[PDB]
Amino acid sequence: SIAFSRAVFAEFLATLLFVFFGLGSALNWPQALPSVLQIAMAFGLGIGTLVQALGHISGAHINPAVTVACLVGCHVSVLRAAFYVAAQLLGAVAGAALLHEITPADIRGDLAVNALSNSMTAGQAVTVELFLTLQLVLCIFASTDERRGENPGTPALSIGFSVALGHLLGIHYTGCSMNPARSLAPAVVTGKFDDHWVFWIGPLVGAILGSLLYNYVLFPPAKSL
Amino acid sequence: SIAFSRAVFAEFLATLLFVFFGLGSALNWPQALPSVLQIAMAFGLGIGTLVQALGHISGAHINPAVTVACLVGCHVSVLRAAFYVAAQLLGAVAGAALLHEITPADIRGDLAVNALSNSMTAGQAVTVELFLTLQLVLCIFASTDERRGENPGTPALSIGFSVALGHLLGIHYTGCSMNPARSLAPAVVTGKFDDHWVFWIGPLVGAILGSLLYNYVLFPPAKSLSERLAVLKGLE
Amino acid sequence: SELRSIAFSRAVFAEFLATLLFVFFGLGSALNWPQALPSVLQIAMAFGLGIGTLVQALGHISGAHINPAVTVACLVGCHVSVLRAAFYVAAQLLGAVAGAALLHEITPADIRGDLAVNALSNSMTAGQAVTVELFLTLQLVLCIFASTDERRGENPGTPALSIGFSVALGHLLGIHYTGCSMNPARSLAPAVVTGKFDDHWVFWIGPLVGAILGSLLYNYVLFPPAKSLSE
Amino acid sequence: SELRSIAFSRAVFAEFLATLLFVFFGLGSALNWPQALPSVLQIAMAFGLGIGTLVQALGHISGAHINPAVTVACLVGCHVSVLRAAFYVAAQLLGAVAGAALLHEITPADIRGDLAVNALSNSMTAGQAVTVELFLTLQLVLCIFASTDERRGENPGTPALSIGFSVALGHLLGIHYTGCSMNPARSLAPAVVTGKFDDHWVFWIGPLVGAILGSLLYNYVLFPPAKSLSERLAVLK
Repeated sequence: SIAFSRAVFAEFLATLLFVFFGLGSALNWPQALPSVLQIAMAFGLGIGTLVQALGHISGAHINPAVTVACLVGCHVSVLRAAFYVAAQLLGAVAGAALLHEITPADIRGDLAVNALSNSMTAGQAVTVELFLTLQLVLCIFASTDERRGENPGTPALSIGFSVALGHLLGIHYTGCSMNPARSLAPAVVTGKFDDHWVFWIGPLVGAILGSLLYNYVLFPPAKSL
Repeated sequence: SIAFSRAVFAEFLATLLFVFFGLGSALNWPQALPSVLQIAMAFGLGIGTLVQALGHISGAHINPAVTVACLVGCHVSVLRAAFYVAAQLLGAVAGAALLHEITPADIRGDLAVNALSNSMTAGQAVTVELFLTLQLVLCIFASTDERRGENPGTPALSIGFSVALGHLLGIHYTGCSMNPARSLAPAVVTGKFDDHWVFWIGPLVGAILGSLLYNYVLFPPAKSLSERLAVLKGLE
Repeated sequence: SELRSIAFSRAVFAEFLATLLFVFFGLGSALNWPQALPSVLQIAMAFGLGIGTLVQALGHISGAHINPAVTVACLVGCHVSVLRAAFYVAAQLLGAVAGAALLHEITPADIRGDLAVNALSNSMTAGQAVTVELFLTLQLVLCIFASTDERRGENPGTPALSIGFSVALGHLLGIHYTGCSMNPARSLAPAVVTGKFDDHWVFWIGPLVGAILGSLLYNYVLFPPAKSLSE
Repeated sequence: SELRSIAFSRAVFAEFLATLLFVFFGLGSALNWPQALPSVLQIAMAFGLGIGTLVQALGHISGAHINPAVTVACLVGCHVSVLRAAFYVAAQLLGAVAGAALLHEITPADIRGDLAVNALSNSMTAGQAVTVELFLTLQLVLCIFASTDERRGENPGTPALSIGFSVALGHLLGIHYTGCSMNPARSLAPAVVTGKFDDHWVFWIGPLVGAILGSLLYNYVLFPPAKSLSERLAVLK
C-alpha cells in the first residue's frame, strides 16, 4: 500500500517536472528563438532524465497514453492505471500553473499550447499524433520488455530520443502532443481549447494500436492455458 | 513459420515510419527552415528508435543496402533478404504516400527527394553515397558482433548516430540517401527521378565494400564447423 | 591504511580538476563569439556534454560531483562524511576560480566581456529566479541519486550520459532565466574573476535548497531504505 | 614477434582507414558552407559523432586511436608497443592526407576554400592557442582511457558515445580559438593539400603535450593500474 502511494506520487512529480520543463523551454524568447531541435531536445532529454530517475520505481509513464498502452499490455491494474492517469493530469496542471506564476506577462504568450498550426485539417493532424504516439509506445515496450533482459541497453536515452524524434517532426505539424497531460495542462491554465480532442483521440488510439501490435502481433507471448 | 512473417512485417513497418518521419522533417519550411543538424537528428534518432523497438524481432535493416551487406555475415538467407528488401520498398512508398496524403497542400515541393545540389558532378555525389554507407555498414557489423566485447545487446543509439553522421555530410550534396528505399519513396510519389541511379549504385557498392572488408579483411568472424565445410566444399 | 589514504587524495584532486575543466569549457563555450553567437541549445550541449564527459572519465575515481549542491545532497542522501564533502567543495571552488582565471588569460580582452556570469535576465525577480534554480538542481540530483543508487548495481546503465543530459535539460530552461547555475562553483568562479556579484545569493540559495529537497525526496519519499525487514 | 602477424596488419590498416574516414567526413561537414553555413554545434556534432562511430566500429580491432596524440598517450600509459605505436602514427598520417585529397576531388573548387584548415583565429596568440589545444586533448584522453578501462562497467555503445561527446565538447570550445584540432593528422591533412602551414606547431605541441599530460595523470596520478590486493581485504576487515 505504501509502494503504490510512492508510485502514484512519482508519476505526479514526474509529469510535473516534464510539463514544467517542456513548456518553459518552448516559450517564444525573442533574443533566442527556440528551434525545432531545441524544443525537441528539451522534451527528449526531459523524458530520458525522468525515466532514469524513476523508471525502475514506477515505470515513468509521464503520459496517460503510455498508461493506457501499459493497461493493455503490462500486468498493471485498472486501479493503478486510474491513479496514474489522475496523478499525471494533476502533475501536468501543477507544472503549467507553477511555470505560469514564474513566467512574466511577456513570454507566457500561448504558453506553448499544442495547437493546430499551418491550418491543416483535424484529420491530418489526428493521424500524425496517432503515428507519433505509436512509435513511442513501440520503443518504450521494447526498451522495457523483460523478455529481452538487459540486452536492449540505454532504456532512458532510447525512450528520450523517441520523444525528441516525435517533436522534431510534430512541432511543425501540431507541436508533438504524444501526451494528453502535456496538452491539457496549458489548455486549462491559459484558456485555449481549439480542437483539444485531436490531442486526445490521436495519442490514445496510437497507444492502444502500438500496444496491440507489440504485445499480440509483433512479439506476442506463447499460448497460455 | 510465424516468426519469419512477423520479421518481414516488421521490416515493412520500420521502413514506413522511417520514411514518414524522415522526409516530413526535411521538407516543412514556413518561417522555420530545418537546418542540416535538425535533419540529421531526425533521420538519426528515427533509425535509432526503430532499431531499439524492432531490432530484437527482425534486425531492423530499414535499408536495402544493409540487407545486401547482411547477405554475407548476418546469417540472413537470400530468401529472407528478398522478403526484407521487398518489405522495405513497400513500406517506404507507403510512408511517402501517407505523408503525401497529410502534407499541407502546396508544401510538398521536392518532398525531400535526394537531389544533386550546388552544381556538383554526378560522380562526386555517387562517391559520397559510397562512403556514407560504408561507414554505416562498418558500424552495424561491429555493433552486432558477438566478439565486439561488452555485454550482449545491440547499441541502437550508436547505429542511429552513424546515420546522423552521414547526413551531416550527405545533406550538403544530396540528402544522405545510404538507403535506396529512402530515395525511391519520394521519387515514385512525386515523379522526380533525376540521377536516380546515384542513390542506388552508391549505397549498394558502399555496403558490399564495408561488408567484405569487415567479414574478410578487418574482423573475419569465427567460422562454425558447418560453415567451414561449405568453404572446403566450395573450393573443391 | 596507506593505500586508503592516497585514494582519498586522488578523489580530492579529481574533484578539483573536474570543476576546473567544467568551468573552463562551460564558460568558454557560452561567451558571445561574434562570428558565431552560441544558441541556447549550443550552450546547453557544451555544459551537458562537459559534465557527462567528466563523470565518464572521473566518476570511478571520485564520484565526479563537480558541484557543491550535489555534494551537499550526498551528505543528507548518499550519506558521506562531512570531511570528504568539505574537501570536495573546497576542491570545486578552487578548481572553478582557477578555471575562470585560466580562461580569462586565454580569451582576448575584447571577447572576454561578461565572462558568462550568472545574471538576472529579462527583468526577472530574485524570488522567481531562486525558484527556478531550485527545480533545475532538483531534477539533476534526482537523476544522479538514481543513476548511482547502490540498489542499481547489476546493469551499469548510462549514468554519465543521463547525468550529462540532465544538466543540459536544466540549461534548456535555466539559460533563459539565470543561465542555469545548479552549481555554486560555476557561479562564484566568474564572479570572483570578473567582479559581478549581482544577486549572487540566488545562484546559491536556489541550488542548495533544490539539492537538499531532491536528496530528501529520494532518500525519504520516493525510494527510502525500508525500515521493516518485511522486504 | 608482433610485426609479422595478421592482427598487427589489421590494426595498422584499421588506424589508416579510420583516420581516412574521419578526416573525409569531418572536414567535409565543417567546410561545406555555400547557402547554409554550418553552426558551431553542427560542426562539433560532425566531429563528435565521427569519432564515436569509428570507435564503435573499429575499437575492438585496433583500439581506434585515430590520433597520434592518443597513440602516444597509450604508449606513455604502457599498453601498445613502440613498434605498433609507430605503425599507427604512420597509418593515421597516411589516412588523413588520403581523406583530404579525396574530399578536395569531390568538393567543388568554389566551396573548397581553405578546406577547413586548423588556424589560429581572431588573432589568437600562439601561447594561448597552444594552451587551449592542450586542455582540449587532455580531457579527451582522460575520457578515452576511462571509456576503454576494463575496470569500469559499461553498456554497449556508451564508451564510443562518451568519446564521441568528448570530441564534440572540445570542438564546441576549440572552434572559437583554433577550429579545434586535438588531432595532428586532422590538421596536417588539409594543410598539405591546401598548402597553409602558418604556425602549424601549435596544432602539434598542444595536443601531444595534452595527451601525455592526461595519460600520466590518469595512469599514474588519478587511476593507476597495479594497486594492492590487501587494501580491499583491509576494507573488508
